Amino acid sequence: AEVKLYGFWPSPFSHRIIWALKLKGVEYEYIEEDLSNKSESLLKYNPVYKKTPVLVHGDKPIAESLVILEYIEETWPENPLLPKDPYERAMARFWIQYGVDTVAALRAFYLGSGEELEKAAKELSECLKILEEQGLGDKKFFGGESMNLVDISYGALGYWLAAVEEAKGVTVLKPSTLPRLHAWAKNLDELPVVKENIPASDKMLAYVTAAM
Repeated sequence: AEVKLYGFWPSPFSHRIIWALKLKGVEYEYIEEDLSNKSESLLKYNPVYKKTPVLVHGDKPIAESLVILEYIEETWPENPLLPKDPYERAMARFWIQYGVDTVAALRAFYLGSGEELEKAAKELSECLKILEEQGLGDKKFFGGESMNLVDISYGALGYWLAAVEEAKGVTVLKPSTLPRLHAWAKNLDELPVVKENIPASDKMLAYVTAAM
């Protein structure tokens, strides 16, 4: 294995990299890290952040899921996950950067209780409406007719958010309020490259339930 991926099973940050590698057809060794007892390999390869995911290519480490994704795209350029046009590439990177705001809104929802949960749900819905209207639009994928790095970055809005929503008893990504984004997430969830490379729904639900 010339490519190694140090990951954490329930983490969308790790799943992102799995999906990219499989869309590129890159053969890799997956190594599961116990975040409570981090291996010497993980600490050696990611001294700055000491966390997963880390991609190691020819014993050279790349940390941070967004940086890893760009590395995969540049290193294996066939089956492109970014477009050719600089402006279109900038729009992909813009919506990936908006993912930082989205992660923050997801976090708040994930940690909310009571009236706080309600508020967090509302703010997450507002965040996703902007993503839907101004990012996805009427396209089947953020990548147009096929997946790009933006689709990969937001894939957790399907399986992962759905598990959090079930645990919380509050659904934010719903068909009546976000019909295009919901259809996008459902289609993505049904793609074999996604469905084969996420945890089973009951394990996913049990994990987010406990970590609450």
